[PDB]
Amino acid sequence: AQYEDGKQYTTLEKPVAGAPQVLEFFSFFCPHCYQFEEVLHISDNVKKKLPEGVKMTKYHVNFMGGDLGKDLTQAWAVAMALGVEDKVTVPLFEGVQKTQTIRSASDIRDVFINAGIKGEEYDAAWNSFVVKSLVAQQEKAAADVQLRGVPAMFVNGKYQLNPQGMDTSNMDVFVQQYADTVKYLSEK
Repeated sequence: AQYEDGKQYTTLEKPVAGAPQVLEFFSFFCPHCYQFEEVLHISDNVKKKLPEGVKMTKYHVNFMGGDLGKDLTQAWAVAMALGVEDKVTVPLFEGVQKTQTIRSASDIRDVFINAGIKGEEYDAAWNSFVVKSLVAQQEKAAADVQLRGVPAMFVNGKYQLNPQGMDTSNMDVFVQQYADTVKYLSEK
């Protein structure tokens, strides 16, 4: 076939019922994630080729960067709760990996203040039980699939993208191949 299990994707031994149609995992400590977000715009190019009726989910993970990693996962919950993902994704990535100005919770908070979310609003979100359940969701989705590496994308809880089996000589070709794959997997 043109798309074979074990080549552009792998299939879960342990299918995950009720999973989000398109489920993506990342860490602000994850260097490829930085590329995936900053250079490649994977999520965006996937969305642009996804069909009718299909929602896209992106979660943060704990297994990188110790205590800050966990803080970052609570902060991403805050970002999801407030709908400010698109205003913090870049400053968080750049603050962790480029400038290295994120070293504690307070620094994570500075990024949201600088992006214009209000202190009160952030601190309330940060401490809200809605954010708690949203942290649990992220953890539970990771656990549902045995996740030990990011970046990672899962389609319908059944298929996992395998970018190591796609040509990387051309970044644009890699993205379309990646996105077309998600599209194939989605129609499956």
